[PDB]
Amino acid sequence: QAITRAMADQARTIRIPVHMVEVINKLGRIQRELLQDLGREPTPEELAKEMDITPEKVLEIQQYAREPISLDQTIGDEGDSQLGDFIEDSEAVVAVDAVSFTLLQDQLQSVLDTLSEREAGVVRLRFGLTDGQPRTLDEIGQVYGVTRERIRQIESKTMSKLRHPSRSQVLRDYL
Amino acid sequence: KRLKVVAAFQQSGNSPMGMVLDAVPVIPPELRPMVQLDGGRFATSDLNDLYRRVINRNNRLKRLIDLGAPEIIVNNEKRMLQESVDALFDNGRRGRPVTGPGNRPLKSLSDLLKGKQGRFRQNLLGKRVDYSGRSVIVVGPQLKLH
Amino acid sequence: EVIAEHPVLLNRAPTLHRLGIQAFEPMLVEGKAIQLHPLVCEAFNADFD
Amino acid sequence: WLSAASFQETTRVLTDAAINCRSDKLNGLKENVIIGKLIPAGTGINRYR
Amino acid sequence: MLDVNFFDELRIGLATAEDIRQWSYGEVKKPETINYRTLKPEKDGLFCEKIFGPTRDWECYCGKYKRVRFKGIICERCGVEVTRAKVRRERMGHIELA
Amino acid sequence: NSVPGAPNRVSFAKLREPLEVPGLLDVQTDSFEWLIGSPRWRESAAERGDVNPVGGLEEVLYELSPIEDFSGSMSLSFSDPRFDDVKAPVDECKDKDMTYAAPLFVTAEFINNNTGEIKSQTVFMGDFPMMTEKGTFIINGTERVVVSQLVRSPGVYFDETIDKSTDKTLHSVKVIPSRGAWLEFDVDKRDTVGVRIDRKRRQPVTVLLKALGWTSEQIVERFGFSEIMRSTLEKDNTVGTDEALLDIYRKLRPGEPPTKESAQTLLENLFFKEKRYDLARVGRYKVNKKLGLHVGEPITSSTLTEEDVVATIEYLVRLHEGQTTMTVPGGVEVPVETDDIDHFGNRRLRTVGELIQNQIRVGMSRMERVVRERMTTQDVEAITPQTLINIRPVVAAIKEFFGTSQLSQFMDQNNPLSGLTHKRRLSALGPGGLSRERAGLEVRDVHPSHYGRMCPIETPEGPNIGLIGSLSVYARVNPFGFIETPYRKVVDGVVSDEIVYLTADEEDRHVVAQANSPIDADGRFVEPRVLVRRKAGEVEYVPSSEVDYMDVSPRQMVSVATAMIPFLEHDDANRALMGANMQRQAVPLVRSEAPLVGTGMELRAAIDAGDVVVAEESGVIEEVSADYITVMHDNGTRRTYRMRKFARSNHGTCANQCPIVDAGDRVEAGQVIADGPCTDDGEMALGKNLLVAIMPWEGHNYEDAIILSNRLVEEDVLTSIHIEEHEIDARDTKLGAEEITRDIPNISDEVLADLDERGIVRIGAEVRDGDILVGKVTPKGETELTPEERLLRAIFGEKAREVRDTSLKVPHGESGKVIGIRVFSREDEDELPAGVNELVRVYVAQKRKISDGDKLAGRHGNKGVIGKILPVEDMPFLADGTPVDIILNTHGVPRRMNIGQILETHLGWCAHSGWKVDAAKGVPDWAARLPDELLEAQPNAIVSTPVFDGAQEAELQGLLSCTLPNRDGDVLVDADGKAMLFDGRSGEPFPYPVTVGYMYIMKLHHLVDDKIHARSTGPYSMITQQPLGGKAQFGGQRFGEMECWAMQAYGAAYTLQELLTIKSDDTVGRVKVYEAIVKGENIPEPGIPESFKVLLKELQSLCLNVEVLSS
DNA sequence: TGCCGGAAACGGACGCGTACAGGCCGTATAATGGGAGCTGTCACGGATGCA
DNA sequence: TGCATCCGTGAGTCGAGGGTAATAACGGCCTGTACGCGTCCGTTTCCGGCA
Ligand SMILES: [Mg+2]
Ligand SMILES: [Zn+2]
Repeated sequence: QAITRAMADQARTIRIPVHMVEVINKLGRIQRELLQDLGREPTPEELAKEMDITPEKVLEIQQYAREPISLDQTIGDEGDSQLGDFIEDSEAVVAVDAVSFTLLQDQLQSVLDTLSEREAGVVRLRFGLTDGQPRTLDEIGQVYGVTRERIRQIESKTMSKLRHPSRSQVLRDYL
Repeated sequence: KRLKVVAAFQQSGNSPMGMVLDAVPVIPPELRPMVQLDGGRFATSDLNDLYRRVINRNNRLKRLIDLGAPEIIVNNEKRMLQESVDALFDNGRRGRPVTGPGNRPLKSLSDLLKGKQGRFRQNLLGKRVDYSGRSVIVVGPQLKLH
Repeated sequence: EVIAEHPVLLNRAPTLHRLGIQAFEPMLVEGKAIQLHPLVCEAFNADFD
Repeated sequence: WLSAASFQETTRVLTDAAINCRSDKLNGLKENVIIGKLIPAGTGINRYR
Repeated sequence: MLDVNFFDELRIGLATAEDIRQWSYGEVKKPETINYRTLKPEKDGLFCEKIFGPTRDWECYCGKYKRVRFKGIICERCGVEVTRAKVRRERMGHIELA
Repeated sequence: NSVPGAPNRVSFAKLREPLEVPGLLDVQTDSFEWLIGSPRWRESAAERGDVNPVGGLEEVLYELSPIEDFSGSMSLSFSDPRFDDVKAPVDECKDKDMTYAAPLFVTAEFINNNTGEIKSQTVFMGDFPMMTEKGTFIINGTERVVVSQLVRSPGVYFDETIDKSTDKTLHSVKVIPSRGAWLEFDVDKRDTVGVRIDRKRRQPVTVLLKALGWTSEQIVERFGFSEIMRSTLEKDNTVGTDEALLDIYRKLRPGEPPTKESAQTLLENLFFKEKRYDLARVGRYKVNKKLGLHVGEPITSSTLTEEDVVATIEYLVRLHEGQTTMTVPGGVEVPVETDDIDHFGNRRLRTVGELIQNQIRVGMSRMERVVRERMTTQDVEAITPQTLINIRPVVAAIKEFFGTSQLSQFMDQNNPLSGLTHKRRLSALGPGGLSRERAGLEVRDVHPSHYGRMCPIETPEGPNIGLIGSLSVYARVNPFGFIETPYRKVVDGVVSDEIVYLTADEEDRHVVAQANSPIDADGRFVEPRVLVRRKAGEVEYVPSSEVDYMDVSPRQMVSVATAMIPFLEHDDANRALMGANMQRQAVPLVRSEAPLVGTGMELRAAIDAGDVVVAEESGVIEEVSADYITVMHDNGTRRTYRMRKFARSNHGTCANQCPIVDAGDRVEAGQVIADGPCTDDGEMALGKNLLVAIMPWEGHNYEDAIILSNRLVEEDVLTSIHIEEHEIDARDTKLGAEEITRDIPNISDEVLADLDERGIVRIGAEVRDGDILVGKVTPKGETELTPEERLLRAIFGEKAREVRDTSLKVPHGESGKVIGIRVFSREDEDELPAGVNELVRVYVAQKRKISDGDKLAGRHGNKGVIGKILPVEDMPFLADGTPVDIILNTHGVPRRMNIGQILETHLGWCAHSGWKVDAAKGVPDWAARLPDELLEAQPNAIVSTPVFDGAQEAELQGLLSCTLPNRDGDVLVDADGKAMLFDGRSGEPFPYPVTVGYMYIMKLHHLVDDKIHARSTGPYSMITQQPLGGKAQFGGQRFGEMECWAMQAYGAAYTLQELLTIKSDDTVGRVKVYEAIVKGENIPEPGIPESFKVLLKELQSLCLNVEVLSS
């Protein structure tokens, strides 16, 4: 009991629950016995029938049972290169979209400045441009000493204005 | 030969007590990444296995100690921990190198520095560069020298 | 226009000595082969095989 | 110690440089390349830089 | 520490237990690496967020703080310092050998 | 001849050959058939050794069964291996990615000892992979070939060394077994013969003999002349068999309390029980031959024996004494001499049969272990062999051998020659073989025993020089694994026609003649003194009476690929090596015309390569088309052959198969019925025939640069078809399921024009770099968006589009049409890997022209890239206006020692023009030995000069003398072989004659489009932040240590800082420099490298306190 | 036509009743010291153990 | 003191390349985690009248 429990708990780099590893071994035993007494590799539906679970559960168990690889095995025919140097770091900066976003911010600041101070302020507060948190109509009305209906009217007229081609012909290619 | 290291220890404000280890440090996870490839396949960095062995043997030693175990078992577990730490710091330095699946020896911290595949000669002195190219070459007898 | 007057470097493995790296002025050409001046082949230890 | 470690016998160099509490000066030529600062040769010296 | 690239020396010395436990932000005491199902780092494991920082930029473990406004604060429930995700590259841990 | 549809290729061969070239795929086919137990191999072995015809599987099962418990109260046995029909055909397997296999069935018998009960059951061993008609394996769809391995045969090996200090010889011996321990009996600086066992040097032979049970009187009686051994007896200082066994135990087994019964059985277990010490049948045969124990006994009992050990010790002592012959008591006399490892009498060839047999054995060992383990735990009388046996270890061993093993190589197929030469390949490196780092210069040599068994020319020229070789044309493999070579035995100077196969030992024992020995057309030698190879490889002149063997034919020492080189005997060895290695990389063109001048090893090589359809049974062609041929047999039945139209080879080359017969022709069984990739009318064709000039032209053909006429581009003389495939799998995900559909997020309708309704592109729709091939979308999930993105989305009214776009885009630098789309699905019940719901393959083919930078090469290793493709007008042309096609350089011919190209050029011009020897007054003296129907030849006729017996220089001069005019009265090529060329650029004739002719050149697989690469900013590595490498990803060039040294030596600092900081590793520097370049600002100052930060963290993690200090 | 000013669903916080995920505990005839794979480089320097 | 033994280190350069051996299995319980309709804030149409 102790040896089986410890082996199940610390056998893999990715820890697996005791019941899950138990059913994994049960499925492996069932598959081996079926192959031995059938002569043909059985189908997941047949495995599900014999083990009395669902085929999607069988597929999930099979996906879970897989163990990872090492980033330092010589993948090539000769030994001069590991596996980790062939893997792209997706979390890095594209180094192009960064400058694209910077110039998009510059163009947005320009197109905002083409409007007047009131509209620029209300839209910036509404969409959270100068600050991370986007303010709501009630907050804008409280700041500017007017009602949320007036704020909504200003927002609607500004949104209508910004959709003109004179103000969208520069922002079209940024999406 | 002895006085070399003796004077080396004496002249500084260094203490030889640090030569024995009481708290093993853990390398930051990003330098030993656990990346998921396409299709859900994972791939360890081969240091996680050594760290797991260290942690498991330390915890088992703690459990044996506070449970109360015979000196034979306690000493065996202590030797286990010692050998695991030795393998983590330098695999294959003493005894059979610790190997994973496929009879491939594991890579230790000192293996990240030794040889041509080490950090120094592989990434500190020569690196892959950007704004570069590569192609076959032909003769340009109509060109000028510059 | 943007390439005119912009030196580039050529490298050949192995870089036996100092003259294994040299700087030239590029010119656009058709094909996909880096045309090389015949007089630097001795310095680069490069034949066209 | 950095140059010797990057050169050869890195384990033996480190285990005795650490014991001696050796402190590098980053005045050579390999150390500047390793740490990304300008080398003290050619256009890297204070006379021209 | 900040690495402004103004250096004059690089001293290597024999580290001690106090130095190691001062470097370490926390102690790892469980040999888990990743959760098999949710694919999130386990608590106190070899990839513990509480010790080594957050995997996602400005996002704690339980999601109680998910924006730049909560910067430099510690999640009282999860225990993850809400900061940049690159921090997982510079924090170290230590193991207290029995 | 001997081929019914063989084109009439007139030959220059002087002497007839008695033996034809054997089946070039025999080394694979016969080996695998011996493994199986096929009736063909069974009847062959019955013809040549019917004493015990046993297959590999039969041998494994016999040496395994019976399996007993510790108590020995119950047993299990295996018997009668038997195969089943293949589960799927070859083409279906290759298409649906299965493995070409067949079920395995065995008859397991379970026997009880105490009670007595037999249980016979039919057990399915596993799906055994099978070897096809061409000797190749198919694993997961792709075609693989397992190369034969060169390993030293187990046995005894004696050697002598010089101590260089006292200057006395120190003999030794290594009894190296397979699956066992080592033991050496050396001779020291003193006179104490050491018995180092398992690398534990002590304990002279007296103690070993006493442990074996030999008393001192017996030792002295058996060894009386041995002064060294009598001295060791005097200074033995150990008396008693039990005392010697005690010493043995304390020495070989430290840390174990010795007993008087454990030691008595330890030696027997270590060297006499077959469980732990089993030198193979080859080892037993080698030991028996070396010592001469049994001369007629059938080989069995593969374990060592005390008589063998004492014979080895006596052999060592007599060799040290300096004797010449030895007689074991009860055995025949045998000469005593040192043994060489590089001799091919000791380097056995472990072929595919033995390799797969070894893997089968190591799997069945695990299976038997599991059987024994579960055989005790499970209750008696309640078990059956089906419950006993576990076949998973066996099938896993087979699979893990076929995949992930460097002896199971990806079968390269650039041409049928490449495939054929990848078969018959002998590789010395592999599991159980020497590695490159341990490969000393001694093994990378052509030992004089390689003549006729391995090509001294063909071998890789890189770091693997000498470790990889190929079988000779006439070579044959012994059942033990030695390489035989046929010979014609000569008796009292009468060269008989009987062919006897000899190995290295027999060849060294006897005296061999020379292939081109001047026989008298009756059996005798015209001259008593003939060339002879002696035992030590010595070459001497010997009277004809002592000669007792002769080579079957010239060019026996050479391999196929090198035998395809005309005028080989005039070339050097390095350039012949280069030409042989670079004949296998030629790409298949779209026409593939036959070469003008060649050897006789093109038809046989092509038809034996398996890439040419050949009618198995004679008949008349009923229906012929571009897709199939129906041959109407002589008796009622018909048969249809399916051609392979534009099938992708493993290396991206066309594999077309065009029929070469009409609707009324009659074909005899064995005639070529359809061409292959690199074939013409049945024989081989790796290139085209091109007019050649040897003048240096304006520096464009400078230093192995090649000039081409634009006619090749215009008429597609050198134009290859390349097929690339793309694979994308729509798979299950945690957040949902990916689907293949037209609806791709944040995309326009312009790029969707070429996409059909279901997502994939149309068949025949051309594609360009950056297009969409398969439209796949992945559930993106919940992610916070930037406020600017929110503002833009609100402005433009576009929705969130919560799925991410990951579509199969054709990579950078590809074009061409789309041939076919093979799409798999889960709903139509196809065998897909778990987690994959949709798979689709797109085949893209491009018609690559010839262009500058492409690699061209002749058959003599005169390689060179294409410097410049001139127009037709500005190329030198002959007097009649025909322009030359290629322009080589004259400086490259002499210093490379390859005038074979010049001779080939002259002979090619003679063949193209046509000649007629004017025998008006007798046959001219220079053509006295010329064969008939060669004095006159039609224009554009083909000739065949063999390898080592071909056209002579005098005959070439005579042929060039008569060069009958093209259309008018004009002999464009003079007697010397040159011509008057006119400069097509200036106009004036060239002041001196220039050599011209028709050389045969081939287009190599080193195209420019596969090599050109560039990078500005791409993906980056994970641990370090440096860019990736290779053309597969984007990747950047490697700025190595030598380049850094050159950068430093240039007095340069800022360029080095740039290339090392803001181009590779500065994470917050690359974005800043890109922004500065885009905006037009100055380049900012760099920062410290992330790689250096990683190194600092690693050092801190190694318990090394590293602190960077400011002041 | 567009705008104004609310009005209609589509979505963040939930007690609740239920699903299951995972973990712990405990099994009674008897069984009581490993498989195991290796050992085809060559020169150099140096440390150690023993005659 | 000399001698042998042993250990450890370094022994090229550029593409082509990406997925694995080995078995008691259930009851009882238990606490935790989750998560599926409903009414609230809030945002995209609604439609009644209208300028
Ligand atoms: Mg070259
Ligand atoms: Zn939290």
